[PDB]
This record gives sequence, structure tokens and C-alpha cells, in this order.
Amino acid sequence: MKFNKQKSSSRRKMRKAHFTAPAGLRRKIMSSKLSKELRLKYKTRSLPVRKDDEVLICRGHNHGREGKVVKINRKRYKIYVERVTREKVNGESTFIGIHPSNVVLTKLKVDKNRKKILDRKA
Amino acid sequence: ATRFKKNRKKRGHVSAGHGRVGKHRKHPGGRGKAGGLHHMRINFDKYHPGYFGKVGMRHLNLLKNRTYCPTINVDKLWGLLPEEKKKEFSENKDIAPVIDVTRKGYFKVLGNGKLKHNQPIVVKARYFSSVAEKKIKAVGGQCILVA
Amino acid sequence: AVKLGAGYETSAESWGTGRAVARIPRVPGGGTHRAGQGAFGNMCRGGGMFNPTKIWRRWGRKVNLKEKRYAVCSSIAASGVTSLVLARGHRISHLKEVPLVVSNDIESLSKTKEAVNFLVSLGLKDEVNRLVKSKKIRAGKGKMRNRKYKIRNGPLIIYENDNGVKKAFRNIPGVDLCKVTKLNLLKLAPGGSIGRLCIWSESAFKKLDVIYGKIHEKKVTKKNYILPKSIVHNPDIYRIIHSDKVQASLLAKKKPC
RNA sequence: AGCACAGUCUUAACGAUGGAUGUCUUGGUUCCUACAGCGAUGAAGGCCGCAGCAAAAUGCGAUACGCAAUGAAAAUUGCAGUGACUGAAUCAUCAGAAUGCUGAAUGUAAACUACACCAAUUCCCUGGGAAUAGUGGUACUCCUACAGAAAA
RNA sequence: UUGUGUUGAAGCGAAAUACGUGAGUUUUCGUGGAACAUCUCCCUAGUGCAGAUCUUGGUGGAAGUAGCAACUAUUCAAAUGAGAACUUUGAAGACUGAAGUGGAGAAGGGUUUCUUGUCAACUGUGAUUGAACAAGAGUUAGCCGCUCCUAAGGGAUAGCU
RNA sequence: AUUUCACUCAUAUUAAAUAAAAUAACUCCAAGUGGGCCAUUUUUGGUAAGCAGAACUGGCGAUGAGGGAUGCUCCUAACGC
RNA sequence: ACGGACCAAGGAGUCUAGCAAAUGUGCAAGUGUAUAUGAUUCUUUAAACAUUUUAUACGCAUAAUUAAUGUAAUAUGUCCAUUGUAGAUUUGUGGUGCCCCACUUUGCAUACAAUACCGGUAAGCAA
RNA sequence: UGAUGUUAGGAGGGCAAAUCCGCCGAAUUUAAGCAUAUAAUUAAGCGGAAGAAAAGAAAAUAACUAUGAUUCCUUUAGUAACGGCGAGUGAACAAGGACCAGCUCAAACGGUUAAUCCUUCGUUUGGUGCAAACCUUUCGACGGAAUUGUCGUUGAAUUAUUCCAUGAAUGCCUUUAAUUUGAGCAAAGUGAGCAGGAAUGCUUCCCCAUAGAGGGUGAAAGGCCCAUAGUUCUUUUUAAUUUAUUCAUUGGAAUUUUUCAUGUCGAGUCGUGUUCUUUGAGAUUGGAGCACUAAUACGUGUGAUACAUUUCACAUAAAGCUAAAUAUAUGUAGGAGACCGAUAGCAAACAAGUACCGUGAGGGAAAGAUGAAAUAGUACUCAGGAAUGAGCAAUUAAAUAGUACCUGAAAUCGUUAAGAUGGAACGGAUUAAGAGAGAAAACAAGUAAAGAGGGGAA
Ligand SMILES: [Mg+2]
Ligand SMILES: [Mg+2]
Ligand SMILES: [Mg+2]
Ligand SMILES: [Mg+2]
Ligand SMILES: [Mg+2]
Ligand SMILES: [Mg+2]
Ligand SMILES: [Mg+2]
Ligand SMILES: [Mg+2]
Ligand SMILES: [Mg+2]
Ligand SMILES: [Mg+2]
Ligand SMILES: [Mg+2]
Ligand SMILES: [Mg+2]
Ligand SMILES: [Mg+2]
Ligand SMILES: [Mg+2]
Ligand SMILES: [Mg+2]
Ligand SMILES: [Mg+2]
Ligand SMILES: [Mg+2]
Ligand SMILES: [Mg+2]
Ligand SMILES: [Mg+2]
Ligand SMILES: [Mg+2]
Ligand SMILES: [Mg+2]
Ligand SMILES: [Mg+2]
Ligand SMILES: [Mg+2]
Ligand SMILES: [Mg+2]
Ligand SMILES: [Mg+2]
Ligand SMILES: [Mg+2]
Ligand SMILES: [Mg+2]
Ligand SMILES: [Mg+2]
Ligand SMILES: [Mg+2]
Ligand SMILES: [Mg+2]
Ligand SMILES: [Mg+2]
Ligand SMILES: [Mg+2]
Ligand SMILES: [Mg+2]
Ligand SMILES: [Mg+2]
Ligand SMILES: [Mg+2]
Ligand SMILES: [Mg+2]
Ligand SMILES: [Mg+2]
Ligand SMILES: [Mg+2]
Ligand SMILES: [Mg+2]
Ligand SMILES: [Mg+2]
Ligand SMILES: [Mg+2]
Ligand SMILES: [Mg+2]
Ligand SMILES: [Mg+2]
Ligand SMILES: [Mg+2]
Ligand SMILES: [Mg+2]
Ligand SMILES: [Mg+2]
Ligand SMILES: [Mg+2]
Ligand SMILES: [Mg+2]
Ligand SMILES: [Mg+2]
Ligand SMILES: [Mg+2]
Ligand SMILES: [Mg+2]
Ligand SMILES: [Mg+2]
Ligand SMILES: [Mg+2]
Ligand SMILES: [Mg+2]
Ligand SMILES: [Mg+2]
Ligand SMILES: [Mg+2]
Ligand SMILES: [Mg+2]
Ligand SMILES: [Mg+2]
Ligand SMILES: [Mg+2]
Ligand SMILES: [Mg+2]
Ligand SMILES: [Mg+2]
Ligand SMILES: [Mg+2]
Ligand SMILES: [Mg+2]
Repeated sequence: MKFNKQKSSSRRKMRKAHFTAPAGLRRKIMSSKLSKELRLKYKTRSLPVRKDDEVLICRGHNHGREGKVVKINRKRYKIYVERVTREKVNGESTFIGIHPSNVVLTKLKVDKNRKKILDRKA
Repeated sequence: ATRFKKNRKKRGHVSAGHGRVGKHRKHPGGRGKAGGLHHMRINFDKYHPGYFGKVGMRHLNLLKNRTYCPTINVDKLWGLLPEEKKKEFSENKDIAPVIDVTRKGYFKVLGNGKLKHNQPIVVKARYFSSVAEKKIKAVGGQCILVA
Repeated sequence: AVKLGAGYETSAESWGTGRAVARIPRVPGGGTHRAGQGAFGNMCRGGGMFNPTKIWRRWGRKVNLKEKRYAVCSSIAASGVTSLVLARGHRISHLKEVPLVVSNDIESLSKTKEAVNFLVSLGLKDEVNRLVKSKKIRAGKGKMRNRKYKIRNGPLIIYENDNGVKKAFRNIPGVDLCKVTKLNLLKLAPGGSIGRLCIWSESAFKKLDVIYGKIHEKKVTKKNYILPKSIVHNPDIYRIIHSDKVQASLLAKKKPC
């Protein structure tokens, strides 16, 4: 690392650890940034992205569009938004994969689990 | 460094410097000190004359600590003193130094050189040679034996 | 070093003369297209390396203590000549003096922003600029061996005791630190070049006479060390050539052919 | 509508065949540091099985790509299916339970799913009921104790 | 130390009113799609190929050439099919000649067996055929055998080395 | 024999001639080589030989250019553009 | 006379020990901080820095010679530094152009010899 | 006394080896041949253990003013010695360091009483657990072992000072510093403009740093995500610091003052002769087989040349145990490099000790890359029995990136054009005729007029 010699800074090792991470670690890696308004109401800076949140697309060809998150794909490292779509060569409709770090989430969907986390973070 | 090695100069030539007719074969005259006394005789005789044969008596379990004996000549005997201390013994004529060479690692006092005329000195040691002892007696000194 | 037997783990042997093939050893057997190929020999695919590398190659050197001390001393002296520091690539055109001593308040700064402000006020703005712009991604296979970047060397801050300088001046690209009683030629002459830019604290500057024996002190002065002398008294040759005494001995200029 | 002989060789331009060159790397190699055996309470190795649709490699053992418990914690997905709306879908940890036939292999054997002797054996309710040809033991050498017989 | 690059790197193909005695260096156009130098001075090495009946891989002329010859022998008409000298049906002419390309077993093989489908490669000419490829099936014992007995022999126990 | 001291023997033309005579003298550390052949002249064995064995020089090997039609050794002559 | 049908990639004086010569560097009758230990050394750092709060670790050198017991380098008249021939540099006069000559002064390095002394061996004398 | 016993309770057997312990035992090679020698007290073979093993508390050095169990590092030293005295081989003591540690049995002594040990069945205390389970702790009984020898003392007494262990109830457990495990938190732009399919690029306006390690994200990111510096909590154990008060036995020990007693000390062993090995070991260094076979502390052994008569020094053989400093081509985990980059690096970057070969012991490969995204992998039409081709039609930034998919060299072959061509072809020198390409020297500063721009001063 920087000063403690007990963990690595090898490209090989922790580039192998990113692509074979277990499914319980993949949700911490898949985290987004909180808006300015949500950063006063909550003392956290960033949260892992969940399903029924609302996000603003900030980077890419679809920058500036908003909408709701309809699916999370932990194997491919991607999320899906409700009206951002594509046509295949057949003519069937699909969803364009978005990377969660390209996004900032503007409205949350709280529950029993979330509260006991935001409370600790504040 | 491989950068400055002689072999890099012969890299385009065929024989690498060892000749067309007499090649670089492997051990064409023997191994090590093989042929001496037969066909290496001249090299042995003109560079190492007394090599063959044996002479003298055997000593079966030597123990070199019994005969260790470093020496010092009477040349270097006034030089053991510092210059300022060497100086005052010249003016004053009533006092002489007493030197213990065994405190400096020397064992036997040996007698090459010249002492200063009429400048007495007293020396302690384990062994003396005859000439050294005479030269110390001549300038007005004394030799003392220790153990 | 390579593995100890890499290339020689097989029971191969040569077919001999006849059979209209070369005389290298060959793999035995059948049923796979490895059978019948040349096995070991530096010219054979899969064979052995010529002179396989070994761990008892002499990796290091031992250097005379007096020469190390000589080099360190002659390296500090080069730090005090303005033209040499300029010729090593340091942007010090606006500096006032090249030995460049600073008060002892430097020793107890605590924040990186303050250290950058100190560097800028001293006149070293275009020296802190050269270091930021200089970070690049290296060319070659060193990327695949944990050698991603390559940066240029900056000033070298020297102190006597640390009350924050260590933490304050880290994290600035290219800046390095060192203590007066443990000075390293590898830092004072990076790559073998001479003329490193140094910044001395006042106590660091005063310890330098006690270390080298002008003032004696127990367990600080180097024991029985004498500071090297020069075979020349004044290296200004052309001031000698132009003296009245010398010029009165010269002889009339002569003509070419 | 018409005109260039054919073959062979040379040069250019565009292609075919082939996989060199450059760039890439969840692999190798060496050194430094730390810990260290397993087995009759059946090891290492071998064989046979287990998924809704299932060959290999990977994981498991008649509870068989996984049970219970503890920490996280919404989905897993090729179809079909199962999931709170947090002992449940999935990931991690792993202390309880369970762990086929073999193998030192140890009742006799072995290119046999061959053949013995001894005790019938297991389960449910609190003395009654029920089930099953199913279960366990039996190598050799040795030590301590014991048992009687036999010899002196 | 001090530089190039999505306003296009390395590499590769063809070149130049270019420089050098020479090994080479430099530049234009095309392709290409992501990295590349340092000549300011130093350090370092698994550092320079025409050959070794050299190693591994790819490719020629010979060349549409040598050749596709044992086992007496084939013909007419129809069905199928995109397509029939070598698939099927009928009619002819013939062979094996019971010491048989007829029946039944052992060693060895292991699904080659049966029904259906079916042609990318194989079936050294064709092929709709097939022991090829795909889906599903098929082996029933008190009386046939093993299992039991002993043989030439093998392994063991006591003891001994 | 040696040691001193006194005297005196050409030199600018150099104790006879000529000299791109100091391109000299010496020490150190090492490579390759140690199968040769040919020509004029002298010369041994052999009937002889493009045979075998020696001597003094010069060559070929290690070397091309002009000539001998042709030719490793003959004649002229040895090599930056 | 032998190897070579063609093309691409690969392909052969190196590493360690021990000795010497040459050359560069440091110090110099000395030189080299071994194994260790210390430190307000600890991403790098397996590097770098230090040396035990009239000063006996060890190697090579400072002394040779003899099988060996062993013995061991002018000699006290003067801190002086053996003798001669040629010879670099210096000192004083004159000749032709700071240079070269003729004398005068000093006498490095080195070459050739002489002499004295140390260890071994002969010879002579020997308590 | 032996056999017997499916009597009760237990042990051994097999795997693995890099480092460790014991046995057995070559030749290649070198000597320029070769037989002693060397290779080597090595390779192969057979047995036995641990986190280390083995060694180890003097029958040792020395010859000094003396040191003081074993192991290992620096040196002694390529030295003393061995050798067809050839090629070759080769230790020990002293010196400087790492670490540091000592003990038991046998033999003396104990008989108004074997004091000793074990099995099985009982009981009696306090702490830790949710549970499972565990720790601590006295006192009985029956039976057996043992005088063919267990246990206590370490010559035995006497005299004074001092030290150690054991029992009760009323209290006392705070504070702090270091080693360890697992968690939580963790600053600062996703602002203009250009060009792009897409910024992490360029220009420009802000900032954080005790954090400018590394990875990810449609192109190079300190301010987009994980983490990084730092800090809080937590588990392990170990050092200081904080209180013990009163009373009550019984047995041990060290030294000192005097009294009397000189006891014991490892046998078919040590040693000698002889034969073979091994060592630097030499009229024999250690080991082994055979024959002979001791002494009793004044004895026995060592003091590197074989004897006899003696002096001196050192030590106390023939029974046993024991940490640390040392090693580690094995297994498992962690970290790193002036190392290799798919004919390289392990044989194996991939369903690799795999496919395949041999009756068997064994032998043993080849084979990585579309694109940012297939949650974009090729829809529709026409021709054809089909493969396949074509398009007015279609994904992408790109299909001459179409899955035999990055780039795509040479050998070899196809197409078009231009030339040459009486039994090889290509070359060196020197020019000519065609064809392709070219302006950086291969002419023109400046002057006047008008039009568009870009700078520097006052
Ligand atoms: Mg040459
Ligand atoms: Mg040759
Ligand atoms: Mg042939
Ligand atoms: Mg290899
Ligand atoms: Mg490169
Ligand atoms: Mg024609
Ligand atoms: Mg619960
Ligand atoms: Mg749970
Ligand atoms: Mg079992
Ligand atoms: Mg059995
Ligand atoms: Mg049978
Ligand atoms: Mg390059
Ligand atoms: Mg090479
Ligand atoms: Mg090559
Ligand atoms: Mg080639
Ligand atoms: Mg062929
Ligand atoms: Mg034909
Ligand atoms: Mg046929
Ligand atoms: Mg017939
Ligand atoms: Mg017939
Ligand atoms: Mg017949
Ligand atoms: Mg059939
Ligand atoms: Mg069929
Ligand atoms: Mg066919
Ligand atoms: Mg089949
Ligand atoms: Mg049946
Ligand atoms: Mg029957
Ligand atoms: Mg029989
Ligand atoms: Mg020869
Ligand atoms: Mg000639
Ligand atoms: Mg003629
Ligand atoms: Mg030949
Ligand atoms: Mg040939
Ligand atoms: Mg030298
Ligand atoms: Mg020596
Ligand atoms: Mg004498
Ligand atoms: Mg007398
Ligand atoms: Mg057994
Ligand atoms: Mg065993
Ligand atoms: Mg030989
Ligand atoms: Mg030989
Ligand atoms: Mg031989
Ligand atoms: Mg072995
Ligand atoms: Mg074990
Ligand atoms: Mg032990
Ligand atoms: Mg022991
Ligand atoms: Mg030693
Ligand atoms: Mg011997
Ligand atoms: Mg030996
Ligand atoms: Mg010692
Ligand atoms: Mg007793
Ligand atoms: Mg683009
Ligand atoms: Mg791009
Ligand atoms: Mg990054
Ligand atoms: Mg960071
Ligand atoms: Mg005894
Ligand atoms: Mg021997
Ligand atoms: Mg001795
Ligand atoms: Mg003992
Ligand atoms: Mg690595
Ligand atoms: Mg490979
Ligand atoms: Mg690409
Ligand atoms: Mg003709």
C-alpha cells in the first residue's frame, strides 16, 4: 500500500481481485455519488446504488437525461434506466448498460436496512 | 562489462581469433599440471627450478604459538616517542627515557641502523641481539630483560 | 536466475550417423508429434539456455570508506556554486543566494499548503512548475513490472530535528528530505550528476562544522577524519599567465608556415 | 461493331496463401518472511455415484453442484422455476449433523459383487406396540491385569 | 535531463532534386489504431547470421505426371431423387459347389445390433448407400454355463538365514 | 696496476668514402605459426619422372594490374578517388 | 572434393573461484572497519550513516637465511646518511645565434663496477 | 513354569522427505596410457524421527602470568601433515563474536516395622461456557505389584543467625504503557470553450494534500468509484502502579561453633596381537571380526616416532537426560525484483501430467487477442434443390473489425498494363532512348494603390 507493508500494490494481484470478486463484494464496488441536496440531509458522500433509486446521467452519450433504475447486473458491472433504450437488428428493444460511477443519484428509496447505515455514516 | 569485451570485435570474422589451421579444441595438452616432467618439462625448469623432490625433517604437530616473535630495529626506536617529548630529552642531559617495546607488540630488538651520539636510552624486551645490545651500550644506555 | 534444470528433463539421445539426419539428441517414443525432435542444445526449440543465469553472480561492491567520505564532501561543495546548480536543470534564476540558508521556523511547519507557499515566496515558482508538468507514463516493458511513471528531481530539504517537516514536505512531487547526521550520496548526486539544489535550516547549517571537526564534540565529530586537500592552490590559470612576472619571461610571438 | 499470335522472363498496381512484426497479459521464475505432518476414532491414492432439462473440468456423498448454524443481506435466470414485499434469492464464514465401495485393510478369498462361524437386529410410546435376512463382531505380533487347567 | 501523441504512436508497403566512403540516419504518401523516445552525460546485457546432412513452422519445380491391374461378367426395363455404371424392384446371363463369402462357438473387440431420420467431413471414381453423423430402444434361466473337486504349479503359516 | 698534477693531440669541413643513419636502445604483457611448394645457378640417389633428398638468393602461399590466345610460380610492374 | 530446393523466426568465448601484468582512484610505513554491535535507520531502506565512553581481533607489508637447535644487516668516531666513471637540474664567466658551445659549480633517475656487513658451507685456530 | 483364552484395558503396521539420523555401496572421469591414487567415505539400494533433528556438562587443552559442556559465524590455512612424494588431497590448539544452563541413576546411609507404586469403584471444593465441554481440588475402600529392592538422604551429629511452605474470616482489584485480531470513519470540480462515437487530451477558471501507492471507469484522472495518509473501537498476553489487618500450627533449608568417620566410584569391559576398512595421522586416526584377557584410586587413561628405568602436568572411560544461538531444490500463506513476454517463461498463460503411444517398466504434445457496447453477432428483398452470391436494403465511429474475427511481412500464386526474347539467367564500367515524380539554389528585393488580419509602445 502506501506505508503498511502487509497489503499489495501489484497490478497483477488487485487487477485479478477485481474481475473475480465474490458477489457480496460486488455491491460495494458498485457505488454512486450523492447529489448536493442529499449531502446536507445526510452526512454521507456516496452510497451503493440500489434498485428503485432515481439517477441523473452525467457522462457518456446520454448525459443530461434522468430517470429511474430498473435493474442491476452485478456480473457485468452495470445498471439500467427506465427509458434509455436501443433497437437490435431484429427490431427488439433492449436497455443500454450504464456504469454506476458515471451517475449521480438524486432520490433514494429508504427502508429498514438503509436507515441503520445512513445513521452510522452520520 | 560485456560492453568492453574483446570478443565483440571479432563478431563478423570466421574463426573468432583462434586460427584456421590450429583450431580451438578442448584440452589439447592435458588437464591441470598434467604433462610436467615429460613434455611440459622446459616450462617447469625455467620458471620453477626447484619443484621436484623433497628435503628436510618432519615436524608432526607444529603449534605456531610457541615461536611467535615480531621484531624491531634500533632505527625505529626514537621514533616511537612523540616529537615534543623527543625534543626535551635533547636539551636536558640528566634524564633518559625507559621504553617497553612489549607494550607495542614487539618481542625481539634487532640491531640495524644508527643511534644519536651521546643520547642515552633504556630498553625493555624479551630478546636482544648482540649488535643491538652493543649499540645501546655505546651511547650510554642499558638493556633490561623481561618476561 | 532461471530454473536449475529447465530444458534437460527428458531421456533423449542421438540416433547416430546413417539415417540421413543431423546428430543432435532426439526425443524417443511415438504417438505424439513431440517424438523425434531435437531435445537439448541452445539452438533447439525447447532446449536449454546457453549459460543459465545463477544466483552467485557478484551483485554488489565494497567501497573504501575514505573515498565515500571524499565523494560526499566534494558533492556538498558543488551545491554552493550557482553555475553548477543551473547546469543540472534547476530553475533558480530568481534566487538570491545559492547556499540558501533559512531560519529554524522551517523545522516546524505542519501543512503541505504552507510548504508550497514557502517555496513560492522564496522565488521557486518556476521550479515547482517544472515538477508538476513532468509526470508521464514511461515507454517500454517497465510498465508491466511496477514502474508506471517517471518524474524529475526537485529540491532537497535538510534539517536537524523533525517537528513537522517530514510530513509537511512529503506529497509534493519531486521533493525529498534528509537529516544532517545521515547524508546519502545517492540523493546528493542523483544519477551521478553534480549540483543538486539544497535548502538548509540554520541548525543544519551550523552542525556542519561540528561534524567535520572545526569544532570538536563527543559522539558527533567523525573520529580522526581529515578534510581533503587540493593539488592546486588557485585554479585560475589565465590570471597567472597575465601576471607581469610571467609576461616578462615570455618570448616574441612567432609565425606559421 | 472492331483490333492485340501463343509460351517464357522483368517492373509497377490491386488481390490470394501464410502467420512474421508491433502493442497487450487473471501466467512463469528467483529472492525475503512465518508456520508445519497425517493414520485402526480407518490416512494418502483408486473406483462408483449425485442436477428438471447435464459430456468434460470444478464441487459434493443415499441429507450427494449441497443440510443446519453465524455475518451480510434482494434477487438467481438459457428456458422452466424459487424468493421479505428478513433462520427465506444470493455471497461469505464454518465449530453441529451426515460422510457409498475400497485401500496398511485386518473373518476366508478375488480377471468371483464367491463363501464362513458367533450374537437375531432396529425403531416408536411410557411395560406395551411395530418393522426388517437387515446389523455388529471374528487378522498378526506385543504389554498390564485376570482365569482356570497342566508340569515340576 | 527535456520531449512527441484522437488536429493520430509503434509497426508495416511503396518511395526521396535528402545526408554519410560505409554500417546507417532523416523525411513524403498509404495503411494502422495506442502508445513512443532521449545524441545531455552515464550504467547494464540472454546485444548484430547465408551456411553448422543446424532447430521449429510455412511453401515450391518435378505434375495434372507415376498411378487408381489378383479374386472369370455383365445386360434390359422401372421406382426414388436437384443429380443414379457401383441405392431399391422385376426379367436375363453367370459364380460359390458341403474342404462353401453356408450354419454354430472360443480368444480379441465393445454397441459395431434394432427402428427412424439423414449428408459438413469420411466411405482414395460417383453416391440418394454405410460398420459415418443424430434421436430413441433392445440382452428375462432351479434344468445352458461360472460358482464346487483335484492336476502340472502359485501364495502362505511354524521354524531357520 | 691503480690515484693525483702539469703539458698537448685534426675538428667551421668533421683522424678514409657514402648514407629520407635517432624510423634509435631497452623493459613488460600477449596472439598466430611449428604438413609447405616453385624458378635460375651449385648438388646426392635413381634408366628416368609434373620422383626422392640438400645449399645461396628471389618468389608463390598472403596479390591484384599490362603482356605471353589460354594458365597459382615466366616478362614489365606491385594497388586511396 | 564435401554442405547448400526456397522463406520467416531461433542459434555459439559466457559465469564463479584463484594469480599476475597494465592502467585510473584514495591514503601512505602503513593500509583494509572481518564476523558483530549502535542509531530520533525502517514504502523505497535487502540501501545509506556510525565504531565500543602513551588505545595489543585478523590478513598483506615493514627482514633475511638455514634440514635444524637457531642466529639476524657499516658503528659511536658523527642527526650522520660507503667509493668511482658517465649523466638530468642548478651556480659563475666568455662565444655564435631563451637555445647551442668552451671552461666553472652541484651531481636526481639509471647503467657499469668496487667495498663493507647478515644467514648457510668450506679452510685455519679452538674453553 | 510354559502353553491356552473373540476374558478387561491398550500399543505397532501405511503415506509424505527440502532440511535431519543409521547401514550398504559403484563406475563414468583425471593422471594426456594404466594397475595404487582420484572421482567419493559421492549417485543408485534398505531402514528411523522433529518443527527442527543430531551433539552436549571433560578418562578435554596447554606448557602460559594459564584457559574451562555442546553448536554455529570470522580467522588459524590451502598451513602441520598424506601422496606411482606424481596427478592430486588436507585437519587441530590459541584469538575475535552469536547464545548462554545445568542435572539424574548406579555405588555409600535409613529395619520397634516398603516410607513406595498401579487398576476399579466412591466424594469434596471454586472458577469458565447459551449449550457441548473443561479446568482446579484433599479424602476413602477392596484388589494387585514389590525385599531376586520401590522411596527418602547425598557422611552423620552439635551450636547461633536467617530464610521457605502450609489454615481461617472482615476488605482489595483501580490507572497506564506496550504486543495482537477483527471492524467502523476517512478532504478537494464531474465548471466553461475545441475537436471527438465517447474525456481521463489541449486552452482556461477554481481547490485538497499527514492522502501525487495501485486498480476501475467508452482515450493519459490528486479532486468520478474502490481503496491510500490518519484515527476510533475491538480481541490476545505482559509489564509497571494500587492494601493487605489479626491470629493458629506443622514440616523443611543455607551458612556459622564445636564432635567423630575416611567410605564409594559402571568387566568377556579396557587393553594387547593379528586381519580388513576408513582418516591429514606418519614402526596405524577411528571402527569392526577372531584369539588372549587386567588393575582398584599410590589405580587407570592422555601429553601426535617404535623401546627400557623414572620425574611432572592434566583428567577421572566402559549408565542416562537436557533450551538457545544453526539448516531447510517439501507443503501452505504473505511481500518484492536494473528478470521472461506465447518457438520466450515451469512440460503445462486454455476441461495439462490432459489428448495420444507402448504387453510393461515408462514416454508425452499442439493450442492466447472482434468490438467501448452483442442488453448492437448481421433484420428485409431477389437468384438458387442447396451451399452461396447480389442489392434500391441493414448494426457500428469503422465490416478490406463478420466469429478460421487487432496489426497482417517474406517464400509461393492470380489479374491488368508496359517491355524483352537465334543452345541459361543475373552482374561491373559508360552512355543513350523512354516513363514516373519533383522547386528546399535551379531570377526579381523593393516601390505605389487597395482589402483581409496579428502584435509592441505612448
Ligand atoms: Mg582477418
Ligand atoms: Mg574452423
Ligand atoms: Mg538424400
Ligand atoms: Mg524453455
Ligand atoms: Mg519497445
Ligand atoms: Mg506475346
Ligand atoms: Mg433467528
Ligand atoms: Mg441469515
Ligand atoms: Mg467410514
Ligand atoms: Mg478380507
Ligand atoms: Mg475362479
Ligand atoms: Mg523505436
Ligand atoms: Mg545470443
Ligand atoms: Mg536472427
Ligand atoms: Mg536464415
Ligand atoms: Mg515436396
Ligand atoms: Mg496416367
Ligand atoms: Mg467403391
Ligand atoms: Mg460352377
Ligand atoms: Mg471353379
Ligand atoms: Mg473339393
Ligand atoms: Mg445396421
Ligand atoms: Mg439406417
Ligand atoms: Mg469418394
Ligand atoms: Mg455412431
Ligand atoms: Mg439370469
Ligand atoms: Mg448346467
Ligand atoms: Mg500340486
Ligand atoms: Mg598441424
Ligand atoms: Mg605477384
Ligand atoms: Mg602460347
Ligand atoms: Mg569431408
Ligand atoms: Mg546435397
Ligand atoms: Mg595496480
Ligand atoms: Mg596467508
Ligand atoms: Mg657472530
Ligand atoms: Mg680453560
Ligand atoms: Mg503388521
Ligand atoms: Mg514404518
Ligand atoms: Mg586416462
Ligand atoms: Mg585423454
Ligand atoms: Mg582408457
Ligand atoms: Mg541415496
Ligand atoms: Mg513425524
Ligand atoms: Mg534432541
Ligand atoms: Mg543425546
Ligand atoms: Mg573454525
Ligand atoms: Mg595412508
Ligand atoms: Mg578424501
Ligand atoms: Mg572461543
Ligand atoms: Mg542402591
Ligand atoms: Mg473518432
Ligand atoms: Mg478511441
Ligand atoms: Mg488511475
Ligand atoms: Mg490518491
Ligand atoms: Mg569411573
Ligand atoms: Mg581412502
Ligand atoms: Mg598437546
Ligand atoms: Mg557421561
Ligand atoms: Mg511476480
Ligand atoms: Mg511454451
Ligand atoms: Mg484494439
Ligand atoms: Mg531450339
